[PDB]
Amino acid sequence: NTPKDQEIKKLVDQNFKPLLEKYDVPGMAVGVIQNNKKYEMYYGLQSVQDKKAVNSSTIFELGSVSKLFTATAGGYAKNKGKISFDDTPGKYWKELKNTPIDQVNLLQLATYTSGNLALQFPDEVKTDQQVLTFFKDWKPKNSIGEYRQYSNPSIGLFGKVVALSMNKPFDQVLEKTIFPALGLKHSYVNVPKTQMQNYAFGYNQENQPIRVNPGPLGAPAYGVKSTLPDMLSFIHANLNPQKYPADIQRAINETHQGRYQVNTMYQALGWEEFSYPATLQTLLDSNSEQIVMKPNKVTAISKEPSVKMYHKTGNRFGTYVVFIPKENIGLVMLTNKRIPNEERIKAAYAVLNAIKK
Repeated sequence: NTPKDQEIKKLVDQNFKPLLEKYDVPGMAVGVIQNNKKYEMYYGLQSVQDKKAVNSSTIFELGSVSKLFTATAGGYAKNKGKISFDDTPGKYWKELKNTPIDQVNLLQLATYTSGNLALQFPDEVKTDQQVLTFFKDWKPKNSIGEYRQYSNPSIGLFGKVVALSMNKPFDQVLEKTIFPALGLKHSYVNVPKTQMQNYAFGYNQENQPIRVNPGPLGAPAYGVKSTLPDMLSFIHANLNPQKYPADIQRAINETHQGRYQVNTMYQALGWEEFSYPATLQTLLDSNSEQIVMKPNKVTAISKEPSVKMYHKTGNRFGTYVVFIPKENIGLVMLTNKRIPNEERIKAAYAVLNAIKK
């Protein structure tokens, strides 16, 4: 292969490969896209029990990186006039009309500022019916819009609303509208029978294979599955939205707009945004316990940074994606085992700082 193929292989071998042994991770796929050329590295096993090696067809669970697709769907719906971000959920989910949650707008749900939604639903909320009841019974706490608390229920409700506004279930929004618009071929909410042989098992902390369908409203928060080639295409779309038809181009661009600031992090739709270059500490701070687990006061912005970069981490979901528009480069890491977020961020930082222009 080319000098570039070899260079990138060396950097990934040096920075990502050692994580497999360190965290006993069965399988990993790492991809780089630079100047619209894709570079794919595969390690280890898609399935331990089957001795099936990870390859370009291997479908991984994206975990929280799923939220980037929910964000894109929301951007799509907004730019087709199907929703306004100033709307409230009861406009679409009619059973929520004239309940307190109908005082929170869609942008606030998408960006985690309702003021009273935690990382997960309560343990007892297990079914679709129960999720609706939960939202009807909800009451505010922190001033709406003022505090960010990273939240699966919050973006789940956003996703449900987006689906309602497009008159189809969320899985169909992604599988029939958004994935095809992005040119993705093996990305799914529900992996079909024909692709099960390619679907990596996830592995818990005891090295046992786990496979569940998402909980109620779970799909918009953590329910997407994809391959490394598809994820590199998704990064390409984020790096070059102008090359795509207007409806999806406008959707992608919508996800890049910072909506508020928490210290050095700007919250966009799905994506976290930073002034570029971001220090390693800035990137690490974005995924600290303080930021991920606790409420933090937001500050309004009048402007985004002049030069930007974006990332998202995907807890058995070892996923990470990052891109830098100015350098026309991005990186994707997929694994089927938990790896601390800080290790993902550090490895990607080393690679992106070292790759030749």
